[PDB]
Amino acid sequence: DIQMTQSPSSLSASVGDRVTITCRASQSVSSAVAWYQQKPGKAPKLLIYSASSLYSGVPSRFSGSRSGTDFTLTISSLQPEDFATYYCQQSSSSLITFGQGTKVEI
Amino acid sequence: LVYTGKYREDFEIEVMNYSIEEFREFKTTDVESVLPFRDSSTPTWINITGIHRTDVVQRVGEFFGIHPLVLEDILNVHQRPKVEFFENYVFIVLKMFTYDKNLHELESEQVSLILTKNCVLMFQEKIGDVFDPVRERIRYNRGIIRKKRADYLLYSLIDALVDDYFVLLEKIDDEIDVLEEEVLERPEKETVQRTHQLKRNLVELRKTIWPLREVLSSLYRDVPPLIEKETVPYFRDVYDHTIQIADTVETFRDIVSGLLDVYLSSVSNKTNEVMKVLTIIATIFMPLTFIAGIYGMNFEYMPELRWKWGYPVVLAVMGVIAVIMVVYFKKKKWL
Amino acid sequence: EEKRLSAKKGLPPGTLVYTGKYREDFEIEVMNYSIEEFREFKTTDVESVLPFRDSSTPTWINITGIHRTDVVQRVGEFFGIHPLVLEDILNVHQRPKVEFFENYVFIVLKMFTYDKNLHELESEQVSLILTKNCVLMFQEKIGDVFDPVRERIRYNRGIIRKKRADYLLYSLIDALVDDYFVLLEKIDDEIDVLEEEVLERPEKETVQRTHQLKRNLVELRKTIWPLREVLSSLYRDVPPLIEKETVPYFRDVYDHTIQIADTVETFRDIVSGLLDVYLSSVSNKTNEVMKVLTIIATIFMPLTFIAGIYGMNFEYMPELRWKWGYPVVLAVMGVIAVIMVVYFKKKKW
Amino acid sequence: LVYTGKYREDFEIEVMNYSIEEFREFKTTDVESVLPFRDSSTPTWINITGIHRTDVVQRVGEFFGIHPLVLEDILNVHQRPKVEFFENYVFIVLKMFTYDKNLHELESEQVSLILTKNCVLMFQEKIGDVFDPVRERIRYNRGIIRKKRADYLLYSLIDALVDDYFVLLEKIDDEIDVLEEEVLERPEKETVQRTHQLKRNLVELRKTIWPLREVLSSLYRDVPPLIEKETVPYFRDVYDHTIQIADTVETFRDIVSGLLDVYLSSVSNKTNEVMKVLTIIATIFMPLTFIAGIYGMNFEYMPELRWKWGYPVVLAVMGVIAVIMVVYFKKKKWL
Amino acid sequence: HMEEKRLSAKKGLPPGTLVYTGKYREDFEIEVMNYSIEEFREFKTTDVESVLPFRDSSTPTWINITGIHRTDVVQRVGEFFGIHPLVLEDILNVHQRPKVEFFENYVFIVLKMFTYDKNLHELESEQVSLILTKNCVLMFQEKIGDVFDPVRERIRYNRGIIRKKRADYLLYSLIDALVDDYFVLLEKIDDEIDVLEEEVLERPEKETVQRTHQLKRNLVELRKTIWPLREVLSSLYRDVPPLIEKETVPYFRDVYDHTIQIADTVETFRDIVSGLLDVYLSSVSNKTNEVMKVLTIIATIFMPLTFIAGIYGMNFEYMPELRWKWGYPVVLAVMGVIAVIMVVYFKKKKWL
Amino acid sequence: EVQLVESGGGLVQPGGSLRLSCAASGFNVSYYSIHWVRQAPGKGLEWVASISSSSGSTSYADSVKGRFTISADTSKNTAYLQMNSLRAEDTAVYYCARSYWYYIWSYSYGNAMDYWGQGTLVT
Ligand SMILES: [Mg+2]
Ligand SMILES: [Mg+2]
Ligand SMILES: [Mg+2]
Ligand SMILES: [Mg+2]
Repeated sequence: DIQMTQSPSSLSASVGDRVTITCRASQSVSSAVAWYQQKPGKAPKLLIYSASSLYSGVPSRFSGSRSGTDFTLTISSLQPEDFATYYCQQSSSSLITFGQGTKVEI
Repeated sequence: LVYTGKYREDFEIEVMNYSIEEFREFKTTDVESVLPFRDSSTPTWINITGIHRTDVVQRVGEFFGIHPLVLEDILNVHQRPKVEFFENYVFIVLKMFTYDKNLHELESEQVSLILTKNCVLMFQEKIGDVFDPVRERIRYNRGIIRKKRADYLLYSLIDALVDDYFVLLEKIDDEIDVLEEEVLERPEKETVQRTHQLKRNLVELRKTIWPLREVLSSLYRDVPPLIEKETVPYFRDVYDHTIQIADTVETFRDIVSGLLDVYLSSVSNKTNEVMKVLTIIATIFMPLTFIAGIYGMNFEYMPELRWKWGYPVVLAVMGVIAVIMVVYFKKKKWL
Repeated sequence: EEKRLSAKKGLPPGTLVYTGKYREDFEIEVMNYSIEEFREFKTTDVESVLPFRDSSTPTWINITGIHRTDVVQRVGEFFGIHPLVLEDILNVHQRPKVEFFENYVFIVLKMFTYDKNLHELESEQVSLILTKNCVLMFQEKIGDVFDPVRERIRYNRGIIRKKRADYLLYSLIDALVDDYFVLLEKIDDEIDVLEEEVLERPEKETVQRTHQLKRNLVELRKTIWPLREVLSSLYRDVPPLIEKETVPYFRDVYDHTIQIADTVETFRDIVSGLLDVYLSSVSNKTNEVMKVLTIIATIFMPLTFIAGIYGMNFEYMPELRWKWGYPVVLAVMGVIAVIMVVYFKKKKW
Repeated sequence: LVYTGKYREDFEIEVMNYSIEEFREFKTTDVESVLPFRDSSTPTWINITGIHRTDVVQRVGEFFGIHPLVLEDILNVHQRPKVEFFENYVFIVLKMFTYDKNLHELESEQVSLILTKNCVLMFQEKIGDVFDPVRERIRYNRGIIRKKRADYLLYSLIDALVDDYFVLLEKIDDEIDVLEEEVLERPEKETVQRTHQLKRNLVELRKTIWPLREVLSSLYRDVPPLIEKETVPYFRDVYDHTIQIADTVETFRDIVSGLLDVYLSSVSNKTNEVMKVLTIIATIFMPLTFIAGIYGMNFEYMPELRWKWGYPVVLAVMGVIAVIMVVYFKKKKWL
Repeated sequence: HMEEKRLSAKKGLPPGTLVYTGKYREDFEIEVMNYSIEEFREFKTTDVESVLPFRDSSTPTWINITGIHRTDVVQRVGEFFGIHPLVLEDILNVHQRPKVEFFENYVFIVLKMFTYDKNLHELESEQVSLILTKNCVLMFQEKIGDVFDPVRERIRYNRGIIRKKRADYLLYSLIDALVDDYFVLLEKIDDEIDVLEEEVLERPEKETVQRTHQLKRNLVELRKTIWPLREVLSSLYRDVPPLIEKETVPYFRDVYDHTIQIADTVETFRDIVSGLLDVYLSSVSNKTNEVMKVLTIIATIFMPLTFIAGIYGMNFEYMPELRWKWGYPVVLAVMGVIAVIMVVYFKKKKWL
Repeated sequence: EVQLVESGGGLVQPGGSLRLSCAASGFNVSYYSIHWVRQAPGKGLEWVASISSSSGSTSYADSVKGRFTISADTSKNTAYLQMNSLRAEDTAVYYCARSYWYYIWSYSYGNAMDYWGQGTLVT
C-alpha cells in the first residue's frame, strides 16, 4: 500500500491570484499522478495527468509541476468557477490511491 | 579456492521445503540438514547466506554434484552474468543492487542460483535481500507458486530480482528529476560531481543489465528439459521486463549526459563580468589618486595660494572626472 | 514480426498503449480514387471506413489521433494486421523502419515541424501500411505534408490516378522527403542567424540556442539514417507487393535521402565548430577589457611613484625651491605619458 | 622465408588432444613430434610460440601442405585480421591484446589460426595467452567441448579471445576510476596526459574491433563445407558479444570525453577564482587609498581642520566604505 | 532529378567545348596491359590511335591514360569507345565527388586517390576515372603515380586468379587497391594526430593552432570523399549491373565492409581533433592563469600595504602622527604580520 | 459520445451483498479499463477496484481485498461490482470511471480516469 498527502487542507482566496496546492507520497512515484476537480453534487473531472500535462478542454490557467516526489497544481489566473475540491491520484502502482482533498473557497 | 569478496561479517543457512499440503522451514547454521532434501520429491528452496566459508560450499558441491569450475566461480564475486547447463543441474549468476537516496552510490552483490532435480540452491553474500515478496508468497500460499514444481521457484526468484531493478529505476528517475531542477536553477561544482557519479552509476547499470538480458534470452530459447516447458512464457515475460529496463537506462543516460553541456560552456563569460567591474573601478579611481598625488606633491614650490577657493575646485574636478568616466562607459554598453 | 506480443511490467497482458503526448483530436478521411472518378469521405466513425478493405480501386485511408487505441485495434483486426504491428504503430519512440509481411508492407516514418520564435524541432510519427489495393495511414496530430498528393488526386494532375497503391505509397514517401528538404532550409536560415549572433553578440542565450541546435541536428541524424536504410530496402528487391515499374521511382527517393544525409553533417560540422568559435569570441570581448585596463595602468601606475619619488616628506631633498622645478617635472611627466600612449598606439591598443 | 616479428625471446610448442575417452598432453619442445600426429582421428590443437625460429615454421607448413602465400602473410605482422577459405583448410588472422601498468599503452599480438581437417594450429610471438579458460575446460572436462570436433575448438578459442575484451575493459574501468579522483581533485597536466592516453587506447581498440567483427561475420555467413553446421549459432552469439564490446567501449569513450570537458571547466574556474580574488581586493581598496590620498594634499588653507575629533570620523567613514564594499559582494554571491 | 542528363552550358566557354578542370599539365602517357590466361603483353605509348583497336580484344585489356589534361585524347577515346559526352565532361571535371553511373554499354566510376606529405601537413587529391566497357577497362588519371602497382605485379607474375577472370575482376582489383591505400593514409593521419598531440600538450605554440585547424579541414574533406565512395561500393554490391557477371558480386562486399571501417575511423579522428582544440585552450588558459596568479599575489599584498602607507598621509590640525613609544617599529611589525598572513594564505590556497 | 450509467445500489442492510452494474454507451469495454471508486459523503475519494475485460486481470483496494468481486460482461458491455458483507463505512457513493494509460518512461506507466459516471449512493 502507498499513501498520498495533499495540502493545504483548505485555501481561501479571491479571484485573479495564483493558487498552489502541493501533494506528496510515502515513497516516490515517478509521474503517474493526476489532478481532478470535484463540485458539490458532481462527479470528478480530470484536470492534469502525468503530473504536468493539461487535459483536453481544460483551461490553461491550471498547470501541474513536479519536483522529485513533490507535485504541485497551480492556478495562475483564477476564474469564479475554480472554487471546488481538488484531488490527487497515484497511478504508478496497480493500487490506485488519492489524496485527502483540498477545497478552494472565497 | 579463495573468496574474492571482502565481506565476512555474517553467515547463515535458511531452508524451506513446501508442498500443496503443508510447508516447513528452518534457519540454522547446520550444513548437514540441507542434504536429505536432495531426495525430497517436493520442491525446496535452500539458501546459504555466507559464502566466505569454503568448506560448506565444497561439501554442498560434492553432495549435489556441482562441477569444480562453476563451484569456484560461485566464490568469484567479480564475474559477469552468464548461464551454464549440465545433464542434471543448471547454474545462473545474477547481481543484486542496493542504492541509497542520500548517499549517491550503489553497491553490487553476486547472487548464485543452481537448479537441480527438485531443489534450488542460492548462494548470497550478506544478510538483506529482495526475495521477501516471493518468500511471503510461498509462506502465505498467495499466488500459484506452491502448486507448480521447483522451476516456478527459480522463475519467481528472477522475477523478484527484476522487480528490485525496477524499484532502483524508480529511485534513479527521482534523483534525475531533482538534478534537472538543480542544474537548471543552481549550477555549481558539486552538481558536476553528482552528475558524473550518476553517469557512472548508469554506465554500470547498462553493463550489468545487458549480460542479464543475454542470460534470460539464452535460458528462454535454449529451454533444456530441466527448465521445463511450463515456465517458458513466464521467462518470456521476464525477458520483456529486461527489455524495458535496458531502454529506460539508455534514455536516462541520454538525459544525464545532456544535462552538463550548457553549464560547462557557460564559463569564460563570468570572467568577462569580473573584468568589467575591475576595469570600471580601476579606470575611475587609479587616475583620480594619481591626480591627488600630483596636486598633493610635496615639492615646497606650488601655487598653494588659494586665490579662489581651491579645495572645493579640486573636489569638483575629481567629481567631474568621475562623472565623465561614468558617462564614457556603457556608450558601447559593454560595461 | 515475432509470434508473441511483448509484455510490459505493471500492465495487464495483451495491452496496447499509446506512447506520444498528442490527444487533442481524432479524424478519419478516405480517398477512393478510381481510374475515372474519385471520392472524399470525412468522418469520425470507424465502422464506415472498414468496408473499404476490398475496394478494387486504390484507396487512401488516413486516421488522425492514434491516441484512440481502440480504433487502431479495431482497424488492425479488420485488416488482418499483426498485434506487433499495432504495438509498433502506437509506440512513438522508435526510429523509422520497414517490415515486409506476406499480406502488407509496414513503414514507420517521421515528419518534422520547426517553429520560429521557439527553436524547437518536433517529430511526429506516421505509419504507412500498404495492404492489397489500399493504403492505411496513421498520424497522431492534425496536419501533415501530404496535401500536394491530395490536390494531385483531386484535380487529376500527374500520374497517380493511372497507377495502383504502390505509386500512392511512393507519392507519400516523396512528399515526406520534400518536407525534410524544407526543414533543412529552415535550419539553414536559423544557423546563419545563429552564426552571426554568436560571432558579434556572445551571451548566455546564444549558447543555449547553439546547444539546442546541436541536439536538434543530432535528432535529425538519428531519424534520417534509418530513413535512408528503409528507402534502400524498399527499392532493392521487394518482390511481393510492389510492381517493378514502380521501383525506379523509389530509386529517386533513395537518392534524395543521401543528399539530405550529406547536408546534415555539413550543418553538423558548422554547429560542431560554432561552440568553439563562441569561446574564442567571448575571450575576444574580455581581451578588449584587458586592453583598456592595461592602458589605464601603463600611463597612470608608474607616474604615481615618480609623483611619490620627489613627493616625499624627506628632509634631505635638494630641489625644494628650484627655478620652476614643478613645471619642468610635470612637463617631463606629461611627455612620458604622451610618448607611452603613442607607443601603445604603435601596437594599436 | 623472411621473419618480420618484433620478438624472438621464447620458442615453445604445446599440443592438446581432446577426446571423449581420454585426453593427451604434450610437453617439451620436440618439433618432430607434431608431424606424425597430423592425421590423428581425434581433433587436436597445436600452439607454436616464437615463430622467430623460422626453420620450424617452414618445416611444419611444408609438411602440412600450406600455401606459401599463407606463410608470407603469417610472417608479416603489419596485417589486418582477415579470413581466407580453401578447399583443404581455412586461414584466419586475428589479434590478441595485453594491457600494462606504469607504461599505459596496450600492445597487440598477431595470431594466425589455421584449421585443417580435425587439426587447429596457431602461431604466437610471445609466451602466454588468454586461452587459459579453453585449456582448463578441455583438461577438466567441462561442458560439451570435449565431444565436438575441431570446429567447436575454433569456436571456443575465438569466444575466449572475444571475452578477453571484457577483462581489458575492466582494466580500463580501473584506470578511469583512478582518473576520476585524479581530475576531480588534482587538475594538472599529467591528468590530461593520462586521460587522453586512455582516449587513444579506446579509439585504437574500436579500430581493431571492427575487422574482428568483419572476420567473424565472414566465418558466420558463408557456412564453409568443412564447418558442417552445429557451430554457426555459436558464431552468431560471438557476433552479439562483439556488438556488446562495441557499445561498452563507446560508452567508456563518452565518459572520458566528459572527463576532458570537466578538466576544461576546472581550469577556467581556477582562472575565474584567482581573478575574482584580485577583483575583490581592488574593489575594496582602491576607494580606500583614494580617500587616503585625498587628505594627503598640501594646501596652505584648509576648512576641514577640526570636526569633534574629525580623524576618528574619517576612520569610521573609511570603515563604513570598506564594510559596504565587502558586503554588496555578499548578496550577489560573488565571493 | 536526372533530367535527360545532357551536356551543360558554361558561359565563358563556346557551346560544345570540354575543358580540363584540374591543375596538372606535366605528364601524358598511355599504358596498355592486355592479358589472357596463358600470356600477357604490356606497352607504353603517346599515340592514342595505337590503343584504339583494343576495344574488340576478346581477352581482358587494361587501358591507362595518364595526363587527362590533353582533352583531345580523352575525346578521341570517348568517340571511339562510344562514351557519352556527359561522361567525358565528368571525366575532365576534377572538382567533383565520387559517383557511379550505370549505362547500357559501360559502367562509369569516379574515385579519389589521396596523398599525404609529412612536414607539409596538407593532403592532395587526384581524381581517377574508371570506365568498364565490354572486355576492356579504361582508366583516366590526372598525373603520374598510382596505387595500382600491386595489381600490375599480380598481372605480370601471374599471382592470384586475376589472370583467368574477366574485366569485372580487374575493376574489383583496382578498387580494392585504392581502398588499401585509403587504409594506409588513415594510418598516416593517426601518426599526424599523435605528433600534434605531443606538440599541443607540451608547447602551446601559435602555429599549432594552424596545424590543428588544417588537420580538421583535412578530416572534413576526407569524410566528404569517403561517404560517396561508400555509396559507390554499396551500389556496386547491391544494384548488380549486367557487366559484373554476378560471380564477382561477393568480392565487392569485402570492399563495402572496408569502406565501413574507413568511415568509422574518420569519424573517430574528427572527434579526436575536436578534443585537441579543447586541450590547447586548456593549456593556454593555464599559461595565462600563472601570470594572473602572479599579478594577484603582488596586488593583494601591495594594495593593503600602500593603503596603510597612504592613510597616514593625512594632514590635520590635531593629528596622531606623533610617534608612540617606538610607533614606527610597531607599524613595521604590523605590516610584516600582514604580509606573513597573506603569504600563508597563498600557501594555504596552494598557488605560489 | 461516451457515457457511463450505474444501477443497483442505494439501500441494503449491513452484512449483505449487492451488485452494481456499469453500462457504457458510445464506448467499448474491451479496449479500456473500468474502475470502481468510492466516496463517503462529506469525505474524500477512495479507489475500490479495477477490471480490464480484455484479459480479465483484476485489482482490488487494500480496504476491500477479497471482500468484493469485479467482472465485466464484454458481450453485454457492462462492468459488475459485487460487494459482500457490507460494513459501517461502506455507506458511500460509488463511481464508475473509464481509464486510459499514458507513457512517462519505458519502465513507468500511469493511467488517468478521464471519464466518470454519475455515481450512485449505497448504504
Ligand atoms: Mg594604487
Ligand atoms: Mg598613490
Ligand atoms: Mg610624504
Ligand atoms: Mg598618499
